Formats: sequence, C-alpha cells, structure tokens
Amino acid sequence: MPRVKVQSVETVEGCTHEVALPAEEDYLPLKPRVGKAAKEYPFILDAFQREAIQCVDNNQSVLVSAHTSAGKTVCAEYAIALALREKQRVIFTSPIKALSNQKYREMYEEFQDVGLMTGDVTINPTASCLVMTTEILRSMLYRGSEVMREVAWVIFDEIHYMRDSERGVVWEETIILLPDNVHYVFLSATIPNARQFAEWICHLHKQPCHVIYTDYRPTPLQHYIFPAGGDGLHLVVDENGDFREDNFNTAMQVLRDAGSNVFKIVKMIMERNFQPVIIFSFSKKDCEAYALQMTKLDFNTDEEKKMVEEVFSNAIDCLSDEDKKLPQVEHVLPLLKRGIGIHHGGLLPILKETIEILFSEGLIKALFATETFAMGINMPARTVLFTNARKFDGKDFRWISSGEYIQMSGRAGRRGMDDRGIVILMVDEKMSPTIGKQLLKGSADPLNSAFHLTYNMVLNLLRVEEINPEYMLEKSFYQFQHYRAIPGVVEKVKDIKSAKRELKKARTVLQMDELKCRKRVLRRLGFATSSDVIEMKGRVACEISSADELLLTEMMFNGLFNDLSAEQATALLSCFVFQENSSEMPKLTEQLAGPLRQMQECAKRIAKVSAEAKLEIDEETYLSSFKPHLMDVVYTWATGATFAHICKMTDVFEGSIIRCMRRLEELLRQMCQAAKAIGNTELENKFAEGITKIKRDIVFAASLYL
Amino acid sequence: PIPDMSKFATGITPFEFENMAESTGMYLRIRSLLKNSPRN
RNA sequence: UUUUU
Repeated sequence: MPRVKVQSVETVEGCTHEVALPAEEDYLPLKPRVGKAAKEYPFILDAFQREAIQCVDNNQSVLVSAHTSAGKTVCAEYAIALALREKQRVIFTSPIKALSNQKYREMYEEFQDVGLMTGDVTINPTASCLVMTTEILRSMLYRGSEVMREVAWVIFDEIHYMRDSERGVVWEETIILLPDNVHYVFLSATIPNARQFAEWICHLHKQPCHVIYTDYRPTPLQHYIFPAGGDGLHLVVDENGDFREDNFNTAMQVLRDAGSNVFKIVKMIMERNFQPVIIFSFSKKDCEAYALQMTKLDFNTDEEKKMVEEVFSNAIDCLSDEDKKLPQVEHVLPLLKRGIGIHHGGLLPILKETIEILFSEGLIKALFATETFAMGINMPARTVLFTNARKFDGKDFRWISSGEYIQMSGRAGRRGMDDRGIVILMVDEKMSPTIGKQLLKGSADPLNSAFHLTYNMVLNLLRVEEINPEYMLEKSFYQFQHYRAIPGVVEKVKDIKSAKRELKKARTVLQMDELKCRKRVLRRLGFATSSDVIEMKGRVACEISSADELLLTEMMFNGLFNDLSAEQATALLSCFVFQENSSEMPKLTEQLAGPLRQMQECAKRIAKVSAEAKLEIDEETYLSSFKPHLMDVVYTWATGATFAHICKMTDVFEGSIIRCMRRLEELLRQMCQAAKAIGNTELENKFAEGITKIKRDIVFAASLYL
Repeated sequence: PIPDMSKFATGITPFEFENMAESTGMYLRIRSLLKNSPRN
C-alpha cells in the first residue's frame, strides 16, 4: 500500500492547486522567486500560468491539466530557459515523430541551442535541449547512453498518450527507468484523475508533485446541431454552457418526423464570414469525395494563387524532375489554387506538410482532414464541422466519445482574431437522443494504465544486473491503480460477502503468472538458461525493438537469412512492418514464396512451444499477422524501379507504402547491429546493401520543418 | 532503486547518432517569401 | 470506412 497525501493549497479564483506529499512530510509553502525571471513574456500570464511558473522556480515537479488553446506550452518554455541559464541539459519528448519535427523547428526558432534525435534524423546531438521521441529515450535508458548524466529536467508532452494498449507501455517504462534526481513537467488535457497521477509520481520517485487543473478557454464556444433534412442551425449549447433543451428537442423532432448536404452547409458557413473551416471525417475516401464536390467553388484571391504557386514551387523543386510528374501533385495543385485541401494518412508525407504550411499561412480556407489533424499539429481554425459521429477504432465500429468531441472542437476559436468559435454537428440516422446529450455534456475520460508484458522487457531486464521484471511490474501505474480500491473492497460489511471476500483477498499474482509463462518460454527456446541468466542468443534479440524479435532471432540462428539475396531478404523483412489488410492477395514467384513458407514454418514452430507453455495464443492470428501484401512491391523497388511505376501494382495508398518502407529501413538498421553481435560478417553487410538500395528518390525526403 | 548506467551499458552495444543531418535552410527560404500572408 | 513508432 502507498503512503501519500494531498494538501490542496489555496488558489485565488483561478485554477485548482494540489500537491502530493510523501507520507510523513510537512507541507512547506512555495518560496517566492529570488532573482530575475528566467524568461520574460510579451503578454500577462494567467493564474495557472503563474502557479506553474512558481512550481518550476522551486525545483519541484508539476502537472498542468488544461486545454490545448489555453497556453500550456509557456511553462515548458520557462523550464527550458531556466535550465539553460543554470547550465543544465533538458529533454523534450513527444509521442509522434512529426510533432517532434515541428517542436524542434519552433524551439530552434526561439532558444537557438537545441537538437533533434529521432529514429530517422539526428541533428546536433550535443546540446542542453534535446528533442527526442519516447522510444529513443527508452532505448537510451535501457543502454548506457551517458547523456542523462547531466540532465535536470524532463518534459513530457501529451501525457494522455499513456492510454494505448499497443504503445502505452514504453511510456511507463521510460517513467519508471528514470533516475530519482530529475524533475518533470507533465502536460495534460483535462482529465478527472489528475490527482492520482501526482500520487503515482510521488510514490514512484520520492518527491512532491503538484497538480494544476483549470477549464479556462480564452475564446468561448458555441455548438450547433444540423438535423438530416432542413435549413438552419439549432444552437444547442452556447458560451455559457446551458444545454437549451428546447432546441435539442426541436432538432430531434425535425430529424424524427422528416426521417449536397455537406455542400449546402459549407456554402452557408463561407457566406457568413466563418473562414477558415475544418471538416472532420473518419474515412479518407470521404475527405477526397467532399473536396471533389466543392471543386466548383473558389475562395482564394488572384494574389493568393500566386502566393500558393510560389510556396508549392520550391517544395516540389526539392523533389527532382521525375517525381514532379506524379499523379498526386497535379491532383492537389488545383485544389490548393481554389482554397481547399485534404489532409489524411494516405497522402505523400511531403504534400501533407506542404498543405500544413499553407493552412498555417492562411491561404487554405476549407480543409478536409481526418482525426489526427487536431491531436497535435499547431494550427487552429474558426469553425469545426463534423460530418459523421461513428468511427471504426480497430476492433469494432463505435461512436465518438466526449473526449474526442472536446479534442476536435477545441480547435475552433483563435485568440484575439475572432470573438467566438462555431462548432457544427451532423446527425443523420436515428440519433435516439440518449447519446448526443452525453457527447455535449460529459467529461472527456479518465486515463488508465494498460502496461502489458513484452518479451523485450523481460530480455532487457534479465540483462541488467540490478533490476528484475518483478520490480517494473510492482512499480507500474496499473498496480498503483489496483491497490487504490482498499476503501471499498474491505468496506463490504453490512451472499455478497463470499464474493467481496474472494475479490479482495485473491489478487496477489497480478501479471505474475504471465511473467512466469514468458520466462518458461524463453528458457525453453534458448534465450535464457535454466538459472535465468541471458545467453548469446538473447543478447541478439535485445537489439531488435521494432518487430517480433523471437522469430527474427530464430531465423538468424537457424540459417534462413543466408543463401538469400539482399533484395529477397529485404522483401521478406517487409512482412514484419506491414500490418494493414488489403482486398486481394498478390501472387508470388517461387524465389519469393520459398522464404515466405520458411518464415511460416518457423512461426508455427514458435507458436507450438509458446502455446504448450500455458500462454493463450491461437495459431491463426500469429501467422495471419505477418502479411506478405507488399513483398513484390519491396522487391521491385529495390531493383531500380520508379515510384510511379510501382504504385500501380497494389490498391494501397502511397502514404502507406512510404510508411512501410521507412519502418523497414529502421528494422534493417536494427538488424545490421543485431547481426553484428554473433560475429556474422557475410550477413551484416547484406542488410547494409539492402538499406542502400531503398532510400533513393521520394520515400526518404527532407522534411519541410527540418 | 535505479542503478547506475555503467551496469546498463554492459551486455549491449552503445547508442549511436545514426543518420546525422543538418538544416538545409529550405524552411527559411520559404519563410523569406511569406511577406503579405493573411496571418502576418 | 481511422490510427501510429
């Protein structure tokens, strides 16, 4: 059980301030700053701004939970400036790689001593302010990586990303593995359990952790709902927050008794001076379809078209002559001429950021984007328009939550430019108004820890001499939240008594049986000895952290990757970085299906042993997870082919192919110094040759923000 | 609790600055032309 | 029918 307490220090009519103190520790109030400001600002800070600045000035960890449009970045800038002044190093980590590039750009523009460090790019890695991705930091922490020796602050941006069942575990790994002598700045969206995160930090690395929570937004919002069939918008909620039940009832009665649609609403919006506009849709086909439907309207001025020509010309001049004739460039240029553009994960990554620059400039007045244009990406609009409310998540087909609604709708309203933000919602099919009231009234969500066990975790922690997997299991946020319901498991004294007894008394082995099973598999295969100490076979697997390392190391040791060419080896490795499904299964030649069948046999042999050791794996999804849908594309690309020649052999978007190739280049990089572990020299340089004949014309291109 | 990085370094290769790159200045070139933008 | 190192 954890011994922490909260003090709830008073705040003067602004935000809410609380501090998590470790058990028997007296709350000493924050002393005032003695000296000069570490960073002056052109404006007047708000209450929560000043409180977070004061928390940073006293060398104490602080968490701020507010909106994106509130000014939550100022605190991190102050912390970076003060650590620069005191001759200390800083780390600024971001989940997404593009967000890292934009952050590096905007922080090089201001501090002038910064450095970028991602998997793809590394710029000036000797600085007191390093911008890195979360996985690079975790790799550094697992290795020696004597760069955190002289660091005093670590800044986590978008802390709510620790809610993913797939990639939220490396986040907790990074937080747990950090030293006890560093101070943190966590930035959050509005969450209910802000206090519980500070309690976890206090229990984790013996120090106070403050909490700043506010719901202030500089520009008020006004929400509307547009029923399917009608003319006019029904103001459901306004800048004061009351639900105005009469207009919700009127709209729903219209949709009930009565039950180009987007074109009319966009024309209405653009007639009453509501530019710019963001249209949010959850299918990439719908965005392009709506852009084509709006093609018959013009918004830009004659000079604006010259400006868009001038800004597009250089961005495509960097792209060489052959790629300037690609279909997508000539498809998108007229749309950007008219004043409209699309933004989805199927575009070329250079056109995406060109359109981002154009929208930031102000020459794009109606954007048609997917969900991941609002999460991160630093540009707001005046109006936000939702076309649908249902979305495919990955496992089912589901309604948008209140958290997603708040995230996307908060992009409306620009500080000082407009008086209020306008949000429009479309309802089309039997809204059944139990939902729709929940979306516009509810809180966003609590954040919960997933923290599943991985083989890389166990392999790395068995290599370190003074840390074990049990420690990381015990110190996880999952365990911390599962020790919190003592008041309510013991309080069942008033049948249900048997149940409540069972429930509380039972749990002692939470994710311990799984760990035992994983260890058993590891020592059965040969990665670790019976005495549970790592081997030569398991030190190779520690160098692979992109794909399934067990099966890859099984290939490395069995002798599957030798007697193969470089092209047909890098085509075989494409099965480990591509995870999307396609309509059709291409046909492979014998020299491209033999290695696939040997891959599948090794996968079956792995799965048999993994499932005879009480692990719950079905040997259909394991073999169906490795998808050879791009193996001939990769093989053709590493022969001298053209990008235009090759994005006609499959019905997969170009952006997906580019992403797969970048991931495969990263995996090849790790396979180079995973083969250079067992003294393999004939095989080490084959991966390097495969790396050389990938990155040639357009898949790997200089970033516009870099 | 957390041990020193010296013991972390043993048993694995160090961390290298793979794919080092430098600012080409294209972003500054584009920004140089952005003189009469609606936002500015 | 989105997503991401």
